[PDB]
Amino acid sequence: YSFEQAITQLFQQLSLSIPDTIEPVIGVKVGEFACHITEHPVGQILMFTLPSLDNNDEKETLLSHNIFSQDILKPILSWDEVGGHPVLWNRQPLNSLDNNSLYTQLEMLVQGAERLQ
Amino acid sequence: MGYSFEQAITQLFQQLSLSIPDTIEPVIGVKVGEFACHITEHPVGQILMFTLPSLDNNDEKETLLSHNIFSQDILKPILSWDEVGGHPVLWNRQPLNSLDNNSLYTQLEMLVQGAERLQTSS
Amino acid sequence: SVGEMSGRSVSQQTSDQYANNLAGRTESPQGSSLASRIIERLSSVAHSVIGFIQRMF
Repeated sequence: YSFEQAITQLFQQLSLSIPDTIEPVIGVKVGEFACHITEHPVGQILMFTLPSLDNNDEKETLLSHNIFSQDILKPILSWDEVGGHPVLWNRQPLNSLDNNSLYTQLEMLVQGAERLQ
Repeated sequence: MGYSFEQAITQLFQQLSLSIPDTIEPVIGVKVGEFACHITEHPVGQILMFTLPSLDNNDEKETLLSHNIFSQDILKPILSWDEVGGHPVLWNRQPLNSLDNNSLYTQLEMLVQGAERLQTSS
Repeated sequence: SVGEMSGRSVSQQTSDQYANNLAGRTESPQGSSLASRIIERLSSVAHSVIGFIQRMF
């Protein structure tokens, strides 16, 4: 899989019109979350979105979302200091993708975003 | 785990001048300086390493979460919290069939460097 | 030199009960939800996203 083939297959599974040109950074809207997919670093498919965090949540509660599990697609909660925004993301190797990998990754990312609400 | 984990640990121990145990347990403990680190295969096909870091109380949520932003290095450790045991947890992970520099040495070094950074109290 | 990394001496340590348990940590999966949602190909990009994007991309 190349980035272009992975994206094209994803869009087709999502019943989305295929872009005449597949840009290096793709944007998909699932419900209220605008997700972004890109290859960074080379050989890795990165997906991310800007969720809405809860004040009530303390550092411990926010950090609890980042504990590892058996699912490597579980998203990581982070913060973009420079832009002053929280960033939720997940990532997996392009060289081990199968037909359903990117769809699963996107699903896990959004489910992660929704939980934070 | 299995043979792949066994071989990876054996290679790592050779690069660290550590005697090779007669039995390689599923969760290997390696103390690097003042950091007790753990290495295991979890889930299958992935090498997971983790340690319990010392956090600075003067660091707020935004500051702590900032450490988790993605970068160009997939071995950059993630800072998290284990609610069940009540401990902060710093961890990194990589494919067992795709080991950086064909070894675990760099993953462990990146974990300890991540811990050293957190130990700092501005 | 030999037997060290990050200017620190290295040694093997028997893992304790807490480390062994945390190492096998699993989380029950969540049911599907992508198929039952309004999905659309982004027509535009937010402001805070462009900067972020062009900043690290």
